[PDB]
Amino acid sequence: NGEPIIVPSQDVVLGLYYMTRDCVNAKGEGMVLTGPKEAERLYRSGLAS
Amino acid sequence: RDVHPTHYGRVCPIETPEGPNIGLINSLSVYAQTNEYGFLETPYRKVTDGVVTDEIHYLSAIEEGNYVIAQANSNLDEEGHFVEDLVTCRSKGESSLFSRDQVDYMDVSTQQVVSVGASLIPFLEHDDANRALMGANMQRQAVPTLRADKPLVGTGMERAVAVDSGVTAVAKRGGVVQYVDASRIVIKVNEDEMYPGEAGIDIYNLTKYTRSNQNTCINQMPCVSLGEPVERGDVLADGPSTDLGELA
Amino acid sequence: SVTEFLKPRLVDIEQVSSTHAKVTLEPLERGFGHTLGNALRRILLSSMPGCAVTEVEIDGVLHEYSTKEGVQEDILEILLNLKGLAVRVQGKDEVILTLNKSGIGPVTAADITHDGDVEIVKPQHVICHLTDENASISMRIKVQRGRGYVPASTRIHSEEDERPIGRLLVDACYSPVERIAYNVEAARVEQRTDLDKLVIEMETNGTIDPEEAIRRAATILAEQLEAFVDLRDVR
Amino acid sequence: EFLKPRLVDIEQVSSTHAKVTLEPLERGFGHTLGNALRRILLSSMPGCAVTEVEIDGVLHEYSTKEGVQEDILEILLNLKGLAVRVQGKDEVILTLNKSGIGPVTAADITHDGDVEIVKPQHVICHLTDENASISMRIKVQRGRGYVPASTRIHSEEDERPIGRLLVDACYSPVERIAYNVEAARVEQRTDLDKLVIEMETNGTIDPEEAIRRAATILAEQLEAFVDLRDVEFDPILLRPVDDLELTVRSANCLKAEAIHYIGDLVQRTEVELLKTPNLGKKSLTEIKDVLASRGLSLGMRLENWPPA
Amino acid sequence: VDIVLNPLGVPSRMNIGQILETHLGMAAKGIGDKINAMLKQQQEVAKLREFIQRAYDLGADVRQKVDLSTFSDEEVMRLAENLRKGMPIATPVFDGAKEAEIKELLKLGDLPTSGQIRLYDGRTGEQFERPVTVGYMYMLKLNHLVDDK
Amino acid sequence: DDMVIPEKKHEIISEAEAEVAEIQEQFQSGLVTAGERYNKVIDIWAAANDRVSKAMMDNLQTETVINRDGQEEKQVSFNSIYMMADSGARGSAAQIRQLAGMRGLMAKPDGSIIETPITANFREGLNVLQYFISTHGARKGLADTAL
Amino acid sequence: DYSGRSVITVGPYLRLHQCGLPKKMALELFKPFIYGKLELRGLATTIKA
RNA sequence: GCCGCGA
Repeated sequence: NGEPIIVPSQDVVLGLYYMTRDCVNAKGEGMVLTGPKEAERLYRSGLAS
Repeated sequence: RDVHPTHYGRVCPIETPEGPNIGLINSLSVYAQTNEYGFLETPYRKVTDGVVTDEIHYLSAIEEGNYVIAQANSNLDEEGHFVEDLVTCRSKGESSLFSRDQVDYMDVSTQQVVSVGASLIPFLEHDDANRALMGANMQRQAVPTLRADKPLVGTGMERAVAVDSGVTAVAKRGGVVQYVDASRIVIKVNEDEMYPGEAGIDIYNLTKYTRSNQNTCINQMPCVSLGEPVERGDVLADGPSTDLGELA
Repeated sequence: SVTEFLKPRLVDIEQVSSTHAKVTLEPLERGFGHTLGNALRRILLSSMPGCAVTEVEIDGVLHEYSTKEGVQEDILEILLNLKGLAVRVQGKDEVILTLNKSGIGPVTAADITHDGDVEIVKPQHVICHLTDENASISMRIKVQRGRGYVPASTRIHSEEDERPIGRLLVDACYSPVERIAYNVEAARVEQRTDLDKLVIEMETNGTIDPEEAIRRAATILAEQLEAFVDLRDVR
Repeated sequence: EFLKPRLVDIEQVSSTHAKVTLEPLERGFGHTLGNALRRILLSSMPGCAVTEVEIDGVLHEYSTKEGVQEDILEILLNLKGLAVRVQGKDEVILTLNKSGIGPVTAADITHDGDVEIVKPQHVICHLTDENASISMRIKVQRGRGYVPASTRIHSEEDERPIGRLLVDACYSPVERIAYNVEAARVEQRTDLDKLVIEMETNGTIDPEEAIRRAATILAEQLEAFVDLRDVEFDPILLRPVDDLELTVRSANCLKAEAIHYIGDLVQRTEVELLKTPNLGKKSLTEIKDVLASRGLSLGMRLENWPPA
Repeated sequence: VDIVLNPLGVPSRMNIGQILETHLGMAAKGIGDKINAMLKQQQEVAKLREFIQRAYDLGADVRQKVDLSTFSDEEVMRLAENLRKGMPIATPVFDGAKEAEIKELLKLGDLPTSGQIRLYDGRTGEQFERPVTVGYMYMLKLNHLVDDK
Repeated sequence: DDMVIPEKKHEIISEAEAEVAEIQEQFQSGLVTAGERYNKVIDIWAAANDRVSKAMMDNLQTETVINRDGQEEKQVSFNSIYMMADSGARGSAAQIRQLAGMRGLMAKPDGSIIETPITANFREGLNVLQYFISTHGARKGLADTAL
Repeated sequence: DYSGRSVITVGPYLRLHQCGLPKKMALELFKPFIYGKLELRGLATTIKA
C-alpha cells in the first residue's frame, strides 16, 4: 500500500504518547523558555513535569 | 472439534492441544468417571422437596438431559434450603431460571467442569479462555529445578496431584519413623495395627538422580527427620518438583 | 586482583565549534558507566557556580504585561533574550549594568556601558530591535553569581512589591551547562566482554570550555569525598 | 564554597543490619552521593566465599553419603551461604570432622589460626546414625564479584583429582542497601541535607570500612576525569634462506634474485620464476622438492613482509 | 525486583488473573515477612500464635476452621518457622478470593491497599512517575532452551 | 484498580431484567410468538450492552477531575489502561469493554446467540456457565485459525 | 548450508541495519572465510593447521 | 512413517 511498514509500536507508542500529553496543573505553568534544551534541563532537574 | 453442551462435567473445555489436534484430544474432568457400558458420567447431589441432600447420583449424558440441574454457585441455608426462590439451572442443553421446587439435581462443586491441568490455574475465571488454554498447556512443559518452591498462591489441588501421581513416597502403614537417610526410610509400625507373627517394619528405598523420558532428572528427598510420628497416607519423600507433598 | 579496578584509558574528545563536545571513555567496569555518567550529569546540571542576569529595569511601565512603548518586540521576548545572555563577573557577587540606545537599529550585547570587570562572551547577542523608529530604549540589568538553576518562583525581598518590580523576576540560569547527555554502550577488553563505554555529549552556553566543565564537576565531586579518602589514602 | 560530608553518628542495629549517616550535605549532592555509593557497594565489594570442597567418600555432587540426611548438592548449597572473615590469607582451608547424632554447623569447624565465623549456628548437614562420621575440607578464597564455577577454567591448569567439588562463588557481602535523605538539624545555616544509608550484609565487612572502600573506589574512578587532556608470523617462515640445503648453482641464483628469506621464495608462482636466468628445470624441481619437504608449496599469498 | 514484565500484554490478552495473582502473592509475602520479622526478635509464642490466628481467620465467611488453641506450642513454633517465607494461601478455581479479601489481606500485612508501590530506578535513582504493581508471581521454566535450539 | 467499574451498570442491568420479565409475561399471555420475543430480548440485551459500554467509556475517558489555578476543571484521564487503549500501543475498545463493561451477547454452537448474555466482566468473576459459554467461541476461533 | 537457526530476542541498542549474532553461531557460518584469512596472514601455512 | 511438541 505504500504505508511505512517500519513504525514504532508497543512501548515506543506508549513512550511518546505519555511524553506528548498535557495536564491542567503541574510543575511549571506559563513559563517562557528560550529553547527545547531548557525544557530537557527542567525535566531532568525535577523542576518541571 | 467444538465444545458440545454435554461436555460439562465429563470433558474439559479448556485443556486441549493447539495447532493440529485442537478438539481431537481432551482431558477428563476432575470428577468424571466411566459408566459400566463405557459412557462418561458426572456426579450430582439429589434435591428432595426444597432441601439439597448429601446423597450423590452419577448421571450420564442421556440421563442428565431430562432433569433440571442446579448450579454450584447457588447459596444455601443452614438446613440446606435455597436462600432464593429463583435459581439458575440447566434443563435441556440450555440455561434458564426456575423456582426452588422445580430443581431436580445440584452441581457438586465449582471444579466439576475443569480438568486437573486447568484446576491449578488460580483466578481462572478472570482469564480469557484461549489464554487459559495456553497456560494449561504450558504448565505441563515446565521442568523441575534444583529446589522445589511452593506456589504462594494456589488452588488446593497441588496436594492431590502430587500424592496421586505416585511421584512421592507415601507411608502405607507408617507408625513412628526409626531411621532417616538420604536414600532410605525405615519406619517402625505402631503396635495398634500389626500382622500377627514375625512383627515387621516398613522400608522405603528412595530413587536418587535418575534419567526421565525427557532427559530430565528424577530425585526424591525425605520430609521426615527422626522419630517423627507418621500416619497412614502421610508423605515421606517428595519427588521432582514437589514440596512437602505439594505440587510445585 | 581485589581492590584493582579497570581505569579508562585513551579517551576521545570530538570537539564541535567551541561549545559542543563529545567525550568518550573506554573501558569501564560493568555498571560504572551509569554511575559516573549519572553523577557527572546531576552535578553539572544541578549545582555549578556561574553568573546569569537576575533583575531588569525598563523605563516606563513596570507591569508584568506592558505595551512596550512600541519596541517591535514584547517585553516577554526581551526577558527571554536577556535570559540567554552570558557574562563573566570578576570579583563581585553582584553587578549592575545599563544599556541605552537611540536611533533605529537592532541592539547587541556589546552595547552595554563598558565595565572593565565584567566580560561579555557574545557581543552580538540580540536583545531587541529598538523602539520601532525614531525613539530610544533604556534597560538597567542586574546580574549576580549563583549556583544551579533558580526559577522565578518568588522575590521574597525588600517590602511589598518594591523588589519584585525592581527585579521583574527574570529567570536565572547560573550553571553554564546548556545541555548534558550521557550514554552507556557495550565495550570489551581482552577476554572480558561485559564492559561499559561512556559517551558524554555536552553543549555549553559559553564562558567555559566543556572539558573545563567536566574537570570542575569531577574536581568538586572528588573533593566531596575527602572526608572518606583522607585517612584511607594510598599516598 | 561547599560543605564536606563528615561520617558521623554511625550506628549498628544487628550483627548484619547497620546505619551510617553523613550529616553535612548541600542541596542536590545527597541523592547523587547516595545512588553512587549504593551502586558501588552493590556492584563490587571485596569478600570471601567458598570456592571448592572435598568430602571423604563423596565422588561427585549428585551422589549420596550413608548416614547423612541431605544430598551432596544440598550440602553444597548450604556451604555456599557460609560467611567467614579472614585476615592476611586468601586460600584458607577449613577442615571439619564430626561424628554423632544431630545437625553439623559451622561451630564444629576446626579452629584455624586467623578465621572468624560470623555465625556458628549455620547448619550445613545432619547426621542420622551414631556410628557414622562426616569429614570434609573447604577452601575459602577472597574475591570481588559473582564468579560461576563453570566459567572458570584457570583452575583446570593443574588437573583436579576426581572428588574436587567446584561451587559457585558470590564474594559479595552486601546483600541489601537503601538510602534516604532528610533535613539537617543545623539551624545557623538556611537548610542542609543529611544522608542515612542502611546496609544489610552477611556480617563479613564493617559498614564504615564498606563506605570508605566505596568512596575510595569512586574517587579513583573519578581521577580519570580530573585531568582530561588528550586533545608473516609462522616460525617456519622468517628463516635464513641458507637452511633448505640447496645446490651451489641455486645459491648464486637466489642471491641474484634478492631472495634472502624463505617466505619470499614461497610467494612465487611456478610460471614466473622460470624467466630467471639459468634457473634449470631439474634445479627448479629440486627447489620445489625441498620446499615440499617443509610443507610450503609454492604459490601462497601473504599480506605483509617485515624486514626482519 | 526480580522479574520485569511488560504491562501491554495484559489488556490485550485479558489475563486479569496475572494482576490478581501478583497482588495476592504480594499480600502473602507481606504476611510471611511480618512472621519472619516477629521470629527475628524471638518474642513470646503467645503473641505469634495470636497473629497467626488473626491471619488465618481473615476472610468473608470462609469454610476454614484452622485453630491454634488446639495446636501444640512446639507445633505452633514449627508452623510459624515453615511459612516464614510467605503464607501459602489457596484460592479454589471458580470460588476464589475477591478483591475485598485481597485488599484486607494487604491491609493486614502493612502493605498498600491498591497493590502498587513507589519504585525507584536502580541506575539513576529517580522515582518513576506512576506507581508500579510489584507482586510475587509463580514463574515456570519451560523445556524450550537455546542449548537445544 | 485501573479497570474502573461504572456504578450505574447494575442499575441498567436490573432494568433489562425487569423488561425481560415483562416480555415473558407477554409470552405468557399468548399474544407474542417465540420469534418475536426472541428477537426483542436479543435487541434489548444489545441495547443494554451498548449503554453500559457507553457509560463505562464516559466514566473512564475524562476520569481526572483536577483543579486549576482557579476552581476545578476536568481533562482526559491518565488511566494506564485507558492510555494503553487510546495511544494505540496495545488493545482496543472492545477489549476495554470485555475488561470493564459487560462481556456481551456471544454464542457459537452453530452461529446462533444465547438469550442470556454474560453480564460479568473479567475484573469480576465469571460463573461456570458463563465460562463454558465463552469456551464455545474460543474453540471456534482457535479451530478456525488453525485450518 | 552456511545456514544457522536460533531463538530471537530483542535488542533495543541495535541500529536499524544491525542484528545481534551469537559468536558461537558465527565462526561456523564463516569458517571458510576464517580459513582464508588465517592462510593469508601467515598464521597457518597449510589448511590442516 | 506414526506419536507428541514450538512459532
